[PDB]
Amino acid sequence: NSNICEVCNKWGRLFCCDTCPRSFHEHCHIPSVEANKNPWSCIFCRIKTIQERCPESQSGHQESEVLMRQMLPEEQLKCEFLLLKVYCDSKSCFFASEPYYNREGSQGPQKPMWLNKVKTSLNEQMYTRVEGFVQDMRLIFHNHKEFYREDKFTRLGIQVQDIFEKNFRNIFAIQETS
Ligand SMILES: [Zn+2]
Ligand SMILES: [Zn+2]
Ligand SMILES: [Zn+2]
Repeated sequence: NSNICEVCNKWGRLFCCDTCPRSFHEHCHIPSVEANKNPWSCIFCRIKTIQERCPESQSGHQESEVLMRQMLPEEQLKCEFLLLKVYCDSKSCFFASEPYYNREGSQGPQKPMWLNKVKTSLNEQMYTRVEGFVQDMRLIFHNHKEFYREDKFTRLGIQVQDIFEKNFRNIFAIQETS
């Protein structure tokens, strides 16, 4: 197995996947690495199994259909994986914890949002449809763009939203378009 966390790229107290060479900090994996379970398979491996069991699941889908899906176990897992893919980028640090807003010429957002809040909401089964998770994720970046205005720091929101959207299209097999 790897000797660094797949998510944050640091060593430490690492749990190793039994079916692939990846490794994880306990709270870097989503869901948090399970207490017992021998063998243990990571979220990457669990996602690959869903695909392998239903090869047709990779055919193109419309985003509007995907958003309306109820959060049954497979969709829960897909949203956990998509969240984890965002944490895998180091620029997610800016969006992880609760923000505050005190900048001359700007007013904070009406509905603040951050990655650790989405993580808690998934763990608590607070989303009933994919749409609830996707709307909170996109709100993170939209709040950032609106608040930072013409500051070049706005670009961080565009960057991490692009990681989110590429992974969304991949994980939920969104129909490719020009
Ligand atoms: Zn880690
Ligand atoms: Zn694995
Ligand atoms: Zn099938």
